[PDB]
Amino acid sequence: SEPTYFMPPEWAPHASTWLSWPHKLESWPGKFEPVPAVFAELAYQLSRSETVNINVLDDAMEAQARELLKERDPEGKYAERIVFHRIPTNDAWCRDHGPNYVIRTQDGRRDKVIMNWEYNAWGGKYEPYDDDNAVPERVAKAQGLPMVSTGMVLEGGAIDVNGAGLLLTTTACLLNPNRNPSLGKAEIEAQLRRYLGIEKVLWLGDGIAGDDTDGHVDDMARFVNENTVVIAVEEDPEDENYKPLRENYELLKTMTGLDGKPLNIVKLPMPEPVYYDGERLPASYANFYIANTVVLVPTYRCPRDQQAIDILQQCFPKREVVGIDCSDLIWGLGAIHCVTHEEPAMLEHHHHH
Ligand SMILES: [Cl-]
Ligand code: NA
Repeated sequence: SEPTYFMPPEWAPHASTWLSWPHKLESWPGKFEPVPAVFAELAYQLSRSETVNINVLDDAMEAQARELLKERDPEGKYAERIVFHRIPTNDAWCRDHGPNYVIRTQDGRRDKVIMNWEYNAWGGKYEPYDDDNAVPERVAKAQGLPMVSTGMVLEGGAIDVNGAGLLLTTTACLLNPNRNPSLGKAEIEAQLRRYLGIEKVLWLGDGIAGDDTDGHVDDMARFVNENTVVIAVEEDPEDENYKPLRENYELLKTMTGLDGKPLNIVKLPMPEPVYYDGERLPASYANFYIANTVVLVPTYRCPRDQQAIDILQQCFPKREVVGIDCSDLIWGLGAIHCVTHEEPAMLEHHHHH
């Protein structure tokens, strides 16, 4: 009758990782030049682990990307793994406008589909965003996958799942009137249950400073395994993020899984304050990306970088935790997790796996 869906956790096996090559000068006003190189570094690291699908506007852009990638991979050892797609984009925030892959189950059959949510540039802060909003459909077309549309605004960076029924989010973002004016909390949860197949929504509070997404959870807390959440915690009582992070840490310490058992909470440091043009930037180690063989963590040229990497290495002992300097990328108000979106690999023979 009615199908059910399943959203694999970020640590589940990937078929690939998607990226939207940067080109919007307005995203990094006055300092765009360093950005392309960061994406090349990211694409290179990802190509060591799995296929990398990159959205570009035209052949000229693809050439520019290939040149920068050649500096990272002079011999093209992993060149075959980087596949370009002529898919228009307005911004590079693939995490938020990108393909939200889910596994659909209906009448005993399972298939991979793209769950298309609406995108409105974090509450209408940027424009235009029609191409970003169309990315999921063009990806589905390119891969020949079915697409289901929800009609509700939702960014991938605003949610985080444990792959077993739990979904972590923030009231600051999902309940902000600038996203879904006509919807209330009950309706929003109903849609998350319906289209993502989750069972329990865990609502955290406010996000971090300098954040233009109105509190994305992916700049603060993330599931690392079925019952463990890593959360950034500021130790400087005078820092603006001290209070918000403290409230959410204490809240997490009272949250439980479906079994009613307390979730394991791992503390992560916050980067030392990052500024540009006299403005606080939303730098956070929680904005890391889990790939098949590596975990890519944004770093901000400070002694806390190695601390965050070591903690994440403990959380993912089977992977190589690698840092990528995001000192310039963060001027775009997002980092590694924000510019990526995994494509989970669905095994066709369910009885075998
Ligand atoms: Cl691991
Ligand atoms: Na969309």
